[PDB]
Amino acid sequence: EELTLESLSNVKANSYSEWITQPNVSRTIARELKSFLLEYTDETGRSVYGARIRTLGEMNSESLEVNYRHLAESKAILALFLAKCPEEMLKIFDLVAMEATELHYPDYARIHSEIHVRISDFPTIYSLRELRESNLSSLVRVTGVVTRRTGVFPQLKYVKFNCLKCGSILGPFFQDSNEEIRISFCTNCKSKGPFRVNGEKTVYRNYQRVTLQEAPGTVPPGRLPRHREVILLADLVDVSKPGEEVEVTGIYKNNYDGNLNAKNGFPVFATIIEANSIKRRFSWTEEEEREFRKISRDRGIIDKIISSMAPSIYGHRDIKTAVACSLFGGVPKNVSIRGDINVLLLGDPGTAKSQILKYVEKTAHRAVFATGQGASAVGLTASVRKDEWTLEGGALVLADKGVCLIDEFDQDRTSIHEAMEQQSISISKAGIVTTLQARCSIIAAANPNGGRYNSTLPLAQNVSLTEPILSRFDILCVVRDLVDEEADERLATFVVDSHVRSHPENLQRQRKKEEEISPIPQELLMKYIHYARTKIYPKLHQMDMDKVSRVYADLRRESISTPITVRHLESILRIAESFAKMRLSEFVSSYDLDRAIKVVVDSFVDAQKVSVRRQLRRSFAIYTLGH
Amino acid sequence: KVDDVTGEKVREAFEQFLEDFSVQSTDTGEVEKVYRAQIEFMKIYDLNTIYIDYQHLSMRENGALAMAISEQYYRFLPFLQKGLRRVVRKYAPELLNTSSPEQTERVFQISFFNLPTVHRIRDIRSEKIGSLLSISGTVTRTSEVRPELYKASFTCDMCRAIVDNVEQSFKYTEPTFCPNPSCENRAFWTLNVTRSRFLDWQKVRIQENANEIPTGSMPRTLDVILRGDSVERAKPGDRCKFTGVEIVVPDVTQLGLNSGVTGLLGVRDLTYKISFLACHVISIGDQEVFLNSLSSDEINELKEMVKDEHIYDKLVRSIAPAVFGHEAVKKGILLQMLGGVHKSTVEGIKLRGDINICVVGDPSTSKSQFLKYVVGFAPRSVYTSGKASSAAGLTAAVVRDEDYTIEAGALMLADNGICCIDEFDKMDISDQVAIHEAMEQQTISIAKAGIHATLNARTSILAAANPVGGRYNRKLSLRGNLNMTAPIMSRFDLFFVILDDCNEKIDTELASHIVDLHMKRDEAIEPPFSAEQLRRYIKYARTFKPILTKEARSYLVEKYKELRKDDASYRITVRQLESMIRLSEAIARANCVDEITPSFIAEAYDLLRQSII
DNA sequence: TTTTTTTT
Ligand SMILES: Nc1ncnc2c1ncn2[C@@H]1O[C@H](COP(=O)(O)OP(=O)(O)O)[C@@H](O)[C@H]1O
Ligand SMILES: [Mg+2]
Ligand SMILES: [Zn+2]
Ligand SMILES: [Zn+2]
Repeated sequence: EELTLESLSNVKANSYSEWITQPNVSRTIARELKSFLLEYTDETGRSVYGARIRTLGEMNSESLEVNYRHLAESKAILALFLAKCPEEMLKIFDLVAMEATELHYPDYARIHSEIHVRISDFPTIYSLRELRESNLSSLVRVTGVVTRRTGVFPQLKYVKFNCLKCGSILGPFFQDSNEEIRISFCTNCKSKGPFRVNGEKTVYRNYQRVTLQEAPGTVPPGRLPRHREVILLADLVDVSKPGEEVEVTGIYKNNYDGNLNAKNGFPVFATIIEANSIKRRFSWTEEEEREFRKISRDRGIIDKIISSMAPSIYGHRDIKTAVACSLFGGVPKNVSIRGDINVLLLGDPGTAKSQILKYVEKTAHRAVFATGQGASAVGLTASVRKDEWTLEGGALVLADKGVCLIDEFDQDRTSIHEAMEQQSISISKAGIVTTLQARCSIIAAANPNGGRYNSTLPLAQNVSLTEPILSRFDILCVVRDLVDEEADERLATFVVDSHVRSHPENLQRQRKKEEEISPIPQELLMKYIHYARTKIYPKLHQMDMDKVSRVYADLRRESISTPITVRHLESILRIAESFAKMRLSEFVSSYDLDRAIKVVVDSFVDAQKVSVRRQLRRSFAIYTLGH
Repeated sequence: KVDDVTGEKVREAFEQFLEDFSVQSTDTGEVEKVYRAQIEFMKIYDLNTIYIDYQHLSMRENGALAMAISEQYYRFLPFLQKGLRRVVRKYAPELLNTSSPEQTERVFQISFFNLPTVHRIRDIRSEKIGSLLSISGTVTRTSEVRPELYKASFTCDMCRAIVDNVEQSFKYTEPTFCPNPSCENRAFWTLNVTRSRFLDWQKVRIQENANEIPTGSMPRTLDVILRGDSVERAKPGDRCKFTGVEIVVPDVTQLGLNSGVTGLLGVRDLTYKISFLACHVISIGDQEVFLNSLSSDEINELKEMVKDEHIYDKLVRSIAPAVFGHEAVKKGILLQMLGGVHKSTVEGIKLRGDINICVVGDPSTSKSQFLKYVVGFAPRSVYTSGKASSAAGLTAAVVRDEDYTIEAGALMLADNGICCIDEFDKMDISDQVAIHEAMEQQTISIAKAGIHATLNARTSILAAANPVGGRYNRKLSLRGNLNMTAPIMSRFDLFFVILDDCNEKIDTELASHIVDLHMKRDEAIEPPFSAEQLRRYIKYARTFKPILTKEARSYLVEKYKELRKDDASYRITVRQLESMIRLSEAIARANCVDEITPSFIAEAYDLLRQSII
């Protein structure tokens, strides 16, 4: 006999699981679950789970998305039961998924013999510290940043064995993913013995563990962050990468180990979470695609973007232009033409250069921020440690088409050398020669010669970077703490206004808060860069490139007059492409090239201030400013 | 079984002390049976532990029960718990059960509190083993809470006979003989995790206090153990008193899971390690919510010095009462302690509101006493000498404990509070750079050692250095008069440079002041306010959130222009304007005004101008 | 990793 859902309400069992394991109870639970899946629908009346099954089959995904609220909306009794005893109802609901999927996709078992239920929107949430033994053996929704990840190694999903004494075959016991089997007995002969695993009958599931550490902000001030390990199983394996904030939902399991016992001298059990559903806490959409396409216009769209670059920072319009061009970047032409735009941001200390770099960090879809002193050249490149024996990558490698914010300019220097020469990182650590293609943009900043900039002596003399390093930068930027009462007053007004607007006292008010300091909304802009880089691929204008050729020849003549390189030409081309991209132009126009010419000519002018600056100004007044 | 008639007598006396205590100060001597009332509250909230004052049980039954329990707490604990269950049945039978499926037995933790005395770590003696005592000290280390297996349950893997309610020793214990007489399984005890009940547990390490046995000795340390609600009950690195019993920890490895006792173990010996099992933990080290926390008289006093308008000057005077002179420097203390409004702009850029002060004085300027008062009077305050200090110990350290892990440094030890840095001049340049990046980021990231963790590291820094050559050459410039990386100079909010003066009158005054400081010792000093009063007012001000004013916006912009002109910029930058705004915030907090006042900006402008010298 | 004489 089967029971009613109201009958299920009467647990009438020693434990919630004890109630669930009841056979008729299991039947009722399965029937109700299938009823929910087929019946529960969005307010629209469409079976959200029906469409989910459709996609699941279509994508061949082996994990079925599930929203906790949906069951809480209907059959909430089962929601509570699952919360109390997640494992049992997870198994039952997985079988329900078997049945729901097969009816719509008969014989889907071929594609995936099994499926995995993925609960979502679990109401209760706890931090690692919040976790308590009461929480154990129940589902928990937790958040953090993954500290370390291990490679996805196979694990024995199902296991048969063979008693050495007789042991023809032993049952295909299901491995729990947390402990060994240790049957410690033989059915063929009633006794213990070496139970050799039966390679004939065994199922293997992808296995993985990643350590999770409490988010810094989540940590109470002064309190020490804590971390727990969460085992990732097949499908869920390799979802996120170390150093990434993530939220997960799994059973807070535990187990015994004499290791900790002796370590703490007490009978205490290690606690681990078996992730049932992972979630990482930007991407544009069709609405944003079409919106960008409209707003993409000749109406100072470049100028508007620049105005929205580091809006919290006053002036520095040239710097804003350079950083915008770096963000959008330029199309690479491999054979090996670099497409990245490496920009250095030399300035007097306290000139907000670090702040604009951080802005880019927030404004960058992918970027790596490091400190020349607080960042390791090994951490920039790679390192090797026992996993066992394994290597790890470096920050520069971690930058993959993503701007590499850096400043505070040894081993780091040569690492950059190899990086700038070719966007890849060679390494022979542990006698294993290999390379790591970074292929990423770079942003640099520093204090000239560790002191106030000196107009006298060229920009290179104002710094200590080797000339190769200087040249391989797509462009260089100089900032000087010159004093002007009018400019100082404007800066003071801007700063005080910034403090006032930012003061906590001052959500819907955000629209007035932005104060139109940025012509375009920041989010729309971020999606703008992402969409443009993904889709916009400027095409150079050969007919215009002839004028580019003669212009570069003129620049070479003037360099001989008092030092240009083909690298300068390539930088001009790259930044022209970036100009085209900022306005969603897949065809580079003469105006892109004009802006590129002006910018690169300025970056050349920064050389030799007191020496030649005036002469260069007179020579190039038409090339850079004339139009 | 063993009668332990004394044990059951203690059980009876204990239940009668829990139910018939019949004592309550509320409504004067009117008796409420405060333990029966605590049982009622227990039913209200359905907790596990029962808080029991030692003094209450002491006055109970002449304290003979207190004496007996305090000695043989270990022996009496099962009897006490059984009596507590009996009392629960008598009055809270619902709580008797854990309280849907069957609800198991509810464990009650008898956490005695308010002991007669606290014995120091070195006061610990084997004689006290198992006796209920209380220990004070700061928490040097702690552990993640983990589920100790209180009551164990095993299914007999040969007949399926299930065992339950098996108390575990230090080593993981298992059933020896199957309860089913028909079965004869002596092993193969698959632990029934579900049936078994696990209590929360946490190891905690503490060290001896400075004024405990400082005489020629290294501060002794103890490993106390938190259990039940006590777990996590206390924060790390804080002086607290832990009441509990002295527990002897045998080495499980010897148990099997100088020499030791044997011939039991059997042939194996056994070596022990004393420890402590805490039962109760007590720490001893919003604006309206803060007022609520205050007492009525405390609130009145708060209002009293709030009404005072000289309050600002009197507070500055109270600062470093022992220290004489250097009133602007004391003002700097007060302002830094008050801090400033930290804010993250709409773009998200975090704007620090904290103030990091620097001091450059010749030797004997009492800057040492200055920092001593600061840290002593400042919560979340860490003091260190730059000459002798390690970066990791100052910011954060990586250690391996079963396994790579992290150890907080000074910045962590005082994040979100004072960070005193003595002998800064002597401090390592690379370590100075580590701090520079850390403080500027208001963040510390442990990228090395494989791990890439990061911590808030937000705090205020009171740098204390001496001028190069032990004397500040006024001909030279601050940048150059002292060895320190200029960019870190940029982000030091203040620079109190202390010079010597041959003013005979001042010399006489200071000499008399010091000689009185020795003659009358404590009587010599007399600050306007008590340090506790000062802290209460300071926290109240912290509750305030200064807001900038139109007149204040103006006054600020002209004053910054004037400063730029004055340097006309080696020491004047946008950082200086930021510090100006922060100083305005601090002044308003001292004024306890939610808004900024051009007078406040004038004060800050004078402060920075003097700092420029 | 951190601390550490000692030599290179
Ligand atoms: N154009 C500007 N607009 C706004 N603030 C500025 C500007 N230039 C400098 N600053 C201020 O200078 C301060 C220090 O800048 P920072 O990023 O530390 O420069 P650096 O990287 O050289 O140390 C910042 O807080 C910033 O507010
Ligand atoms: Mg900076
Ligand atoms: Zn066999
Ligand atoms: Zn048995």
